[PDB]
Amino acid sequence: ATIYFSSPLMPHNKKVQAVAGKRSTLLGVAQENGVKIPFECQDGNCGSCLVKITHLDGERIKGMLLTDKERNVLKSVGKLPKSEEERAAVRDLPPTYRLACQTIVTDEDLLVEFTGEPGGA
Amino acid sequence: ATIYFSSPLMPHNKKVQAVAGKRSTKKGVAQENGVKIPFECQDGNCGSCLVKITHLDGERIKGMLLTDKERNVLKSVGKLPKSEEERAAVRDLPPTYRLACQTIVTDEDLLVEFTGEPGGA
Amino acid sequence: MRQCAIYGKGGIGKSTTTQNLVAALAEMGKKVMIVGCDPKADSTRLILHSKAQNTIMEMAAEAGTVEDLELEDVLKAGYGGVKCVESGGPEPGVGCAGRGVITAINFLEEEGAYEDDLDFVFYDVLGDVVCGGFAMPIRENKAQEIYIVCSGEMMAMYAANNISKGIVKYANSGSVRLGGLICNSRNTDREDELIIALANKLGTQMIHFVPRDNVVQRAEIRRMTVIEYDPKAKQADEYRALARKVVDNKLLVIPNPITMDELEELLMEFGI
Amino acid sequence: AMRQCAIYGKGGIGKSTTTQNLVAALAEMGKKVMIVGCDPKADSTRLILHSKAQNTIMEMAAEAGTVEDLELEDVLKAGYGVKCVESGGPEPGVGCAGRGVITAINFLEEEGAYEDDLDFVFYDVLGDVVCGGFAMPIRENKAQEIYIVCSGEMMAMYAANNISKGIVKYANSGSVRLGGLICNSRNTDREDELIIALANKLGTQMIHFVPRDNVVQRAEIRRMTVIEYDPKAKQADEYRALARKVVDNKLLVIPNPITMDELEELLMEFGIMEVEDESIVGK
Amino acid sequence: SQQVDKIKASYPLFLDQDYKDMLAKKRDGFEEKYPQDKIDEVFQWTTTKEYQELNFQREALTVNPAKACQPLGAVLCALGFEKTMPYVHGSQGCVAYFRSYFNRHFREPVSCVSDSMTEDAAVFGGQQNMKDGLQNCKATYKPDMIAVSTTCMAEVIGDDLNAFINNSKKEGFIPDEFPVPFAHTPSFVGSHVTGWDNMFEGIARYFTLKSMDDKVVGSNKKINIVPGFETYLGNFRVIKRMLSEMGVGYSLLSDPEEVLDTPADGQFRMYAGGTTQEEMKDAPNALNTVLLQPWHLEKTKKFVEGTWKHEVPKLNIPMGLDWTDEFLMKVSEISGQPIPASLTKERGRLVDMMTDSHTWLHGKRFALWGDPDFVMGLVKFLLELGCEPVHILCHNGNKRWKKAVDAILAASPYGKNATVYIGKDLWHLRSLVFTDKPDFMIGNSYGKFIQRDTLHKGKEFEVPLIRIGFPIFDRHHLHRSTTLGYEGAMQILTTLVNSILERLDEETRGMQATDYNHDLVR
Amino acid sequence: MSREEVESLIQEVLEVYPEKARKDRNKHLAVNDPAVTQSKKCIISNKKSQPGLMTIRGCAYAGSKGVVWGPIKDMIHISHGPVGCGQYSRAGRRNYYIGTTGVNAFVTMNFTSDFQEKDIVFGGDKKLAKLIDEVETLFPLNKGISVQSECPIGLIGDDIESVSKVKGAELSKTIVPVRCEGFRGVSQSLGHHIANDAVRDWVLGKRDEDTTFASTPYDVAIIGDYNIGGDAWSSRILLEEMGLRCVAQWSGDGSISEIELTPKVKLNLVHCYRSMNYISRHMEEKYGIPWMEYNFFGPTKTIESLRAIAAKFDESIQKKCEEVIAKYKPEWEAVVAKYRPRLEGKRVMLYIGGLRPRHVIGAYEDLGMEVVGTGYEFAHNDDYDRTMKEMGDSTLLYDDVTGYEFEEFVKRIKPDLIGSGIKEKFIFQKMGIPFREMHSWDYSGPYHGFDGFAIFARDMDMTLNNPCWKKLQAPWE
Ligand SMILES: Nc1ncnc2c1ncn2[C@@H]1O[C@H](COP(=O)(O)OP(=O)(O)O)[C@@H](O)[C@H]1O
Ligand SMILES: Nc1ncnc2c1ncn2[C@@H]1O[C@H](COP(=O)(O)OP(=O)(O)O)[C@@H](O)[C@H]1O
Ligand code: ICS
Ligand code: CLF
Ligand code: SF4
Ligand code: SF4
Ligand code: FES
Ligand code: FES
Ligand SMILES: [Fe+3]
Ligand SMILES: [Mg+2]
Ligand SMILES: [Mg+2]
Repeated sequence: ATIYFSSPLMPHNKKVQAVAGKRSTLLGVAQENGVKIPFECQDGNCGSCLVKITHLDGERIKGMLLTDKERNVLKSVGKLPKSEEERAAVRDLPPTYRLACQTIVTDEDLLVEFTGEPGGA
Repeated sequence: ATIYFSSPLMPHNKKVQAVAGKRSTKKGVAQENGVKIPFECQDGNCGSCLVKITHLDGERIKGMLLTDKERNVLKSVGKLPKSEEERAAVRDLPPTYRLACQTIVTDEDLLVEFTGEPGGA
Repeated sequence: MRQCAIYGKGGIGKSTTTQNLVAALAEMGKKVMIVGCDPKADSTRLILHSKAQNTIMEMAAEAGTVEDLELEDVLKAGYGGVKCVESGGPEPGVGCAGRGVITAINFLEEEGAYEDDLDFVFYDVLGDVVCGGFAMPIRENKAQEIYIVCSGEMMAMYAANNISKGIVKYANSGSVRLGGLICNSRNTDREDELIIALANKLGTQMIHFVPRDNVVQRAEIRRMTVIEYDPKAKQADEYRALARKVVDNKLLVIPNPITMDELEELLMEFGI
Repeated sequence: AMRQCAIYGKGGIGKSTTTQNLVAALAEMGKKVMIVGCDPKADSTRLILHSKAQNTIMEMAAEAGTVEDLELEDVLKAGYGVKCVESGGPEPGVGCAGRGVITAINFLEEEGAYEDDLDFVFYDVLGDVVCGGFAMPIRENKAQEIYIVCSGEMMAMYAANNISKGIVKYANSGSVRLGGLICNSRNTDREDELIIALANKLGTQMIHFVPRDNVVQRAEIRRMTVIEYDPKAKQADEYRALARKVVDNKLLVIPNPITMDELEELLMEFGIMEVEDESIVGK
Repeated sequence: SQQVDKIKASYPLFLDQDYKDMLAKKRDGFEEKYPQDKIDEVFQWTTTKEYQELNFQREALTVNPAKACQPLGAVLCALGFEKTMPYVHGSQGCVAYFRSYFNRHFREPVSCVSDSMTEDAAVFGGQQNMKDGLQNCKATYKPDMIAVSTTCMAEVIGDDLNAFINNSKKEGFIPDEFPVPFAHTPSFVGSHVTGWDNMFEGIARYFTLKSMDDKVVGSNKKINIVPGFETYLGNFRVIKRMLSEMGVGYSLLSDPEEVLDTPADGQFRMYAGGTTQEEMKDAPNALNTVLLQPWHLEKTKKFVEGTWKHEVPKLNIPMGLDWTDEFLMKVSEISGQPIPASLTKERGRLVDMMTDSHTWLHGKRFALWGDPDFVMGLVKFLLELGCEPVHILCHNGNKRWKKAVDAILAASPYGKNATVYIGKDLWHLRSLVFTDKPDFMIGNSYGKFIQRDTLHKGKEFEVPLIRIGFPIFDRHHLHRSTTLGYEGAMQILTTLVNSILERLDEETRGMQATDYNHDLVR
Repeated sequence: MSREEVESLIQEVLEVYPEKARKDRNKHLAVNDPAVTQSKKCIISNKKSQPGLMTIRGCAYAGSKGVVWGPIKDMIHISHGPVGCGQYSRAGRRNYYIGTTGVNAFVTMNFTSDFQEKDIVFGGDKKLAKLIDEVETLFPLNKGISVQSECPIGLIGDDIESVSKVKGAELSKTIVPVRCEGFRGVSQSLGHHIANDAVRDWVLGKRDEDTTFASTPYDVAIIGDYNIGGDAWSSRILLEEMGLRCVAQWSGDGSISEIELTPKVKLNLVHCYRSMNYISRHMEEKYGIPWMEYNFFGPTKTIESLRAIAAKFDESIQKKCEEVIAKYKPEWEAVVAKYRPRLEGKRVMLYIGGLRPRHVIGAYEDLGMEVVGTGYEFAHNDDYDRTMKEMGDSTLLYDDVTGYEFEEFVKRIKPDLIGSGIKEKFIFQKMGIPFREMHSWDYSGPYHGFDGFAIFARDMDMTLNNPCWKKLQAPWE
């Protein structure tokens, strides 16, 4: 899996290789590579690790499970439209915005954008 | 070279493999793979093929030549800021917005975004 | 220096009204510059006495690029000392039709053609669509005052509503305001009160009413503006009243859009 | 050689004035100090540069296009011999109000301003709320010693309790500790004792008591610090006294935040709040 | 450390002890250089017969080649016409290399221009470059004529010069009557001598063809001379002298000797002499046309024979004794003028020199490389001296040329050892001089590295280089010499015999070891 | 001085040009104002050359193959394409190396693909793969291969990256593809950038997981010195005498091992800013290695550079720095006492591309000579920011000067000496003006350091004061 990290705080976009499906999440890959996504909780409720994820290989999008905890936090931050909620519930397709501490790496190419601000502006 | 095409008109982002440095430009790569970037001239003077380029491997950014023809067209559609014009003149680094019919593929990973509209909105 | 823009649907007298407007303004001794932002290049013919002023876009392509272009070859003075600029568009189907406005307005700032103690700058802008370089004066805060030239017709009133929607979108990011509704007559009954009804719906006062006659067409064969053709004419003073009402307009109001049925009810209740 | 410092507190209690005067006092001892304004108000370098207002990082980044092209020399202004920077903030309503702090500290580290050519580095951080940007210096281990300006006000102590909650939250992954508590005179009779008790409840010390002096306004109109305006004044002596005990500070403790009820009972103890009863509720 | 009275350049300054210690530290500490025993073992392996068999099995890789590209020859041809600019359509990097190459050999200014094609020309063609370049060059340097050649970049993208030049005149960039001859000179076909042939044919076709019906053969009573790619200034002067001694009217076409030998008198003459356009227009009126170097003038021969209706004689290069005789007799028959006593005396002095030095020249083995016509004339002269060519190399030779050289070697007992190689580079020749050691090499200055290699193996394996050909970079003013005619043969003979005598003196200079043969009289 | 007639001079020269050429060439000529810090408002650089005006610029292939990659001695450099490009550039630039040519060093050799018409039409990559196998067979002691692509490679369409990856892994050896086609870029300047990127993307990060190199706190790497006439060897001895040990030389006498050991260095010493600022900026970003520009041209700039370098270390280095300054002090003072009286007050106009024009001004001033003219073929606007303070007031500045312009400027200023390249040498010698080759040092040198200042002073004296310059006019003329 190839992950491209992008942020205005970063002078250059960073390209990393990651093992898919690890118990350690996207937060693991970011922390091992010095990508400074703000992590401010250990229970997955603060929403400060909000990132925008783009599947660069659109043919290779993997079905996943959006847990009830991540879904509720995305609503509390506001980064979950009603159509994306229905898409996840019916088609098991990931939404545009994810929580990095709760995101499992899949076998594809990803673009991860964050602003350095916690979820909720 | 790996190129990821992205557009609201495209249902999925398309990933292609391209040969760097070909005389046929990114316009060539797009047309072989059926990517519908609007091409409405053969002299490179319209702005119809305007695209946004993101260098995903920020370390592997290649120095290039911003041709005076492309520079003037990018200014005629209001897509070349003064800071990026100075960066191209002094550091030979590509600007964010490019003309696909005038863009030479380099040996890196690129994300190419277009709206389906000609340059100049 | 006050920067103004004349918007409106194609074919309602947008050009001739603007030409006679600044013909009267220069009679007061003011220094006014005209910038033609219409892909049709007849926006300055009646103040220069020419077949077709060479557009900036045509000159750049012929002479290499816009860098090689000289200010003298694009800025021509006419009657009353008015500074005349014409920016054409590209050929149909070749890119955005509005790239000419972006190239010309940027070119004029780079050469510093504005700072020369100019009083009024007028942009004659296509108003059929509000997009690309045609919306550029509103987008980039180029023209602070905007006047819409409209008539008692659905398309003319629909165009006026669309430009007002554009003003609202960019109101927060710059001082671009709706100034008034210039109304020209196609000789239809109850047109003065109809457009006034539209104006007070917006909350912006109408500037003046311009009736139709044949005096402007006799001037058109001459290629000379009505004011300079015969200053004693009925309409010759009527543009004087329209020019005087423009220089002394102190109220600018943000517009509020009007829906389709609301505009349809306005047109229907007038018996049309 | 560098002692990274931050000053927190509620808006409008005198963080900038006290910080600038203490920093100006430090320069007298030969100390090289740098002031980083982490407040969207962006007036924490006014009395050092004698200027209208320092141009913020957000202003030059927007006027130049990006933060990459920003010269360090344009960003860093030297007045009174002490370097000054302002983070600024985004437009009110969009983004995070603390975004300027995140951008400024990131740019300063990349450009080399934070390198150890300075004895002290100070952050004037707004503390009316503890969120991203304003809590970023605590989270990212960028300010080891925190000093809280607090008055004898219910809101001022509430903010002081909130900032201490932020410090303990990150006390196990970094060396961010609570240096002390600064009391600024709100012209309240029991307030000097009130903050002494608050520091004891929090487990920290009252580093000083600053009295409300009208000579500060006379220096503020001049866009100047109190110590340079009137070195022989006693207000400059208190600021000097605060400066020495800041350097001589060694009690950097992890605080023990108190609850809302314990804050209220502490207010009623010193007579600012009256003694409430449960049988006088319905009338 | 420097002494102000004896200042040392790089040699031998870096032979000082401190520099020697510094260089020893550099390589031992960080270079990770192979052990010197390993380096010597690999070097010896490169001098063996098993390496040569591996060396000669090469297809894709060429090492140390002995040829340039076509537009270099086109510039040299264009420089031989009066007040003419060489113009190379393509990237500017070629012209900078062409000028530097000729500057180092002739030690003279070389004027050439480019239209500086770049990525936009790569995408959209180079028509605009031609229009602006033609106008810019005419206005600035004021040539009477502009000759246009092509870079490999313009050949790949299919830029056609005829349309571009025609569109330049009809749009007012240059006057319609201004002469702009052109030629297509792809660098991936042939070599620099081919580019000379292409440019000359294009200039000739540009003037004579539309006027062909009016022209008659022999009216002007002169003989056309086409020298070809010639880098010896004395070769131009000797042809003029021999023909003017015979009283023969002649027209040298593309003679650049004037512009390449301008005097230094406080003024820089950018143009000097050259053939006038008049002599090119009157060329088909000549009795006949003579090609001095036929083996790279083949395309010109077709145009002169087909269009001008001249019966071009079958002559070899006027090199040596026999071929200079044939050249003079053929010219005498064509022009009807007898060979005077001055040329008879000169020929007899060359024969006198040949018998004086034949003892030292007999049986010497020579390895030589160069352009086809130059190499063949050199081999023929070596046979007439009793010398033995052993390795004959021509990187730009073909099968027809190689067959003609073999027939020349067959007709002499001194060509038994000789073998002819076509398409081989100087790395092939380095193997040849190791496994089959000759006495001397004859070639350009690129052979100085082969002599360095052979000396490393040992003093008794060293093959000294004799500098005849193009380009010569490490010697001064050798471009002023002659290789054609009797005069050129005298100069070559003097160089050959005195190089043998110089080498023999060096080997017998050791006191009490070999100096018993250090003879005063040789 | 006299900026008014220089401005008049610039106008008269430009009257021959068409309007298009005259408008552009005016932006590239300027009168020096030392008070200006932003040259963008006085001169314009890094633009395309006007067609057909006899520019002196080269191509991107010259800037990459001939400048950056060529000096690397244990690597084999392939000129991919037709035969012309590698032949004209073979051994034409003097970079001094210690090796056995053809065995473990390959600097003066020309390896090429020799493209023919069939390679232009049918692919070209199969020949490249076959060529790499033959290089391994006949040159087994080589430590890497670089493919320097010429113009046709990008025009016909060829994938030299895949061949480098496939053959590199197969033979377990580094193959570096360089897309340095001549039509890319406007001069040699982009060749440096392309070559630097290839070093960064294929060579520099090789020894990242390795930690078996023993590094001291005094590790320095030379960057941007190509050992022209042994220039880098003269510079290295002064740094070594100062206590510092230099792991890498970029790229004169350079080896593939030194380049890979560079990220294990504490200080990057950059001599040529133009050609190697790209890689030094990358190394500061990735490995946190600081870098600075130094100057070893003449004693005044050498002492200033030596002290600045020592200021980045402890006080043992600064004491050692004072020793080498005192040791060499009588040497260059004896040189000045011998040669300055002969050279005092004479005017020199210099035209060299990138670093040398601004760099040599101090050494000329150390001998009492004044630089009337400074020009660059391919400098950027940051290089012109660095030279306006070094140049005197009201002195001529030119950028990408044409052959016509330089001749006109010289015959009006009438300098006593001109320093330029080979393409200009013989023009001005016919005009009676002494000329020194400032690229190749006229096959002399070195000029760096204290050892090179003696040679530099002797060279300028030998040419300017030569008896031949008094005999240009015949006595009967
Ligand atoms: N005040 C007027 N009275 C009568 N006819 C007019 C008047 N103004 C314009 N017209 C006519 O209406 C047409 C409008 O075209 P014109 O104003 O030239 O361009 P535009 O399409 O920009 O308005 C003209 O042909 C003109 O003859
Ligand atoms: N030591 C002091 N004595 C008297 N007034 C003070 C003192 N310090 C600050 N003030 C007043 O308090 C007001 C707000 O202080 P300021 O430093 O702006 O608050 P903030 O902490 O929000 O920066 C100022 O107008 C100033 O005049
Ligand atoms: S690399 Fe450059 S043109 Fe910096 S391409 Fe050129 S051996 Fe010059 S002024 Mo020849 S930027 Fe080196 C140079 Fe200077 S070849 Fe040498 S002398 S210091
Ligand atoms: S700009 Fe540069 S030097 Fe020029 S070609 Fe291009 S890479 Fe090369 Fe070599 S082969 Fe001959 S000289 Fe050229 S024309 Fe074809
Ligand atoms: S924005 Fe408007 S003018 Fe531009 S292309 Fe679209 S419709 Fe045409
Ligand atoms: S984190 Fe705090 S400062 Fe940032 S947007 Fe949210 S409330 Fe505002
Ligand atoms: S770190 Fe708090 S929700 Fe992810
Ligand atoms: S298609 Fe017109 S500029 Fe690209
Ligand atoms: Fe000469
Ligand atoms: Mg009109
Ligand atoms: Mg404040």
